[PDB]
Amino acid sequence: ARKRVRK
Amino acid sequence: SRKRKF
Amino acid sequence: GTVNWSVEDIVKGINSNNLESQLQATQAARKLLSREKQPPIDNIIRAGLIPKFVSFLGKTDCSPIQFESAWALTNIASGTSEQTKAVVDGGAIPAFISLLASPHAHISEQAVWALGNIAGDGSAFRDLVIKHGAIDPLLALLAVPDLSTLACGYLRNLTWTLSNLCRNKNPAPPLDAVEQILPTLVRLLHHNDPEVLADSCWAISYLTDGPNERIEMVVKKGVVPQLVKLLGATELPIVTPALRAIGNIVTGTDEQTQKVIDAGALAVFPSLLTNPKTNIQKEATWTMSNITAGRQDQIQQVVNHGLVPFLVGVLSKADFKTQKEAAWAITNYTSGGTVEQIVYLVHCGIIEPLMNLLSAKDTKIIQVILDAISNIFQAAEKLGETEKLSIMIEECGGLDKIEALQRHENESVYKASLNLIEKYF
Repeated sequence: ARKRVRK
Repeated sequence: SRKRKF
Repeated sequence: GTVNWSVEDIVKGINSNNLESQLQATQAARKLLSREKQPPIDNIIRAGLIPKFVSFLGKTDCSPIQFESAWALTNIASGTSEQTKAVVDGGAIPAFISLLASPHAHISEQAVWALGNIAGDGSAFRDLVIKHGAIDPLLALLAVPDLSTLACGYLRNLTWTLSNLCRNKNPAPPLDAVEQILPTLVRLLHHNDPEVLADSCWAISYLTDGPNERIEMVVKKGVVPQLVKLLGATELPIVTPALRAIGNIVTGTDEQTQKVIDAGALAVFPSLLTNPKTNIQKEATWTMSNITAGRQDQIQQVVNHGLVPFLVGVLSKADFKTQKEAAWAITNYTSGGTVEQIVYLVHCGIIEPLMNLLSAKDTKIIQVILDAISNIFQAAEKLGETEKLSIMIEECGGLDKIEALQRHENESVYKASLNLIEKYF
């Protein structure tokens, strides 16, 4: 994964 | 020579 | 509360001259940007909130607004390259780097995450994050006697951000940055957390994908034995990057390939060449093809480990891409191998699947297969058994395939097929 969203 | 990179 | 705010209410709160109202509005924005479905990133950008979030990043006297703005900007930087670019244009990189040293662990973690997203956008933003001086504080965060004293999520985030700093090419990361990062990355490669291990292996795989000098940089740190250990792991998320790194390394010089072989990697390839995951099989066969392109003693190590029957197997039945990698491996084997080794290859049953694959609709595989046939025939000539091999190729229906190939569209293909039919049939 190149970018990850924080949820 | 015969090596193939990714 | 702070859930389901309108972008207009968030704007009104952030535009107030009240740091606490600004904090509540920023928290509402964070919650909007943490939605699982269609986070309104573009609407938040169009409202011009990124500069305000970046300014909030510097409010040391209000750590909650620091954390909330860092979270919002992280989620904005997680989307399209245009959105990450909007985050970078607001001056976020130096603010996040300054935040890395925050006394609050969660804020420093959020800064690490944001920098990871920005760097993962691409090589330009990666090198810009490096130029702003992120590596020194990032590594200082991991300067502990035992990594096990750090929070699991903290360590995973740091490892992933470092991996992104090792990622992408055109250009590859600056050599000095790689030298600065490698020691810590090796320490992480010896950590006992599967996610840390997987991301560290991914980083190593990035660093080994390029010119042989990069491979040497990595190999000099002695990571090959650990890479082989991880290659034997049970978790696919670990085996995949470990196999990628091993393959990359065996793309290099004969001595780097030999370092891979000395670590015992070949003993793992019986499983890898039969792995139920198609990608694992494909990359393992690609690795085997690069190993059979090595020296004759290395081909002999392939033989001794009983791997030729496994190449015969993947050539007989596998995904077509894996079969093409296997054909490449066979051609390299026959090009570099001794006469005895090619005879052994024939004795393991290569001719029938090799011939069956000549009916493929891919020119390149046909070429490769024909070069392999020519090499095996040369060995036969040396042993004076060309007619035996011709009979073996006829009985399995290969002569029909070559005669049909004589009328192929490509020029090299029909040239080679005709040459075989004229020299041996």
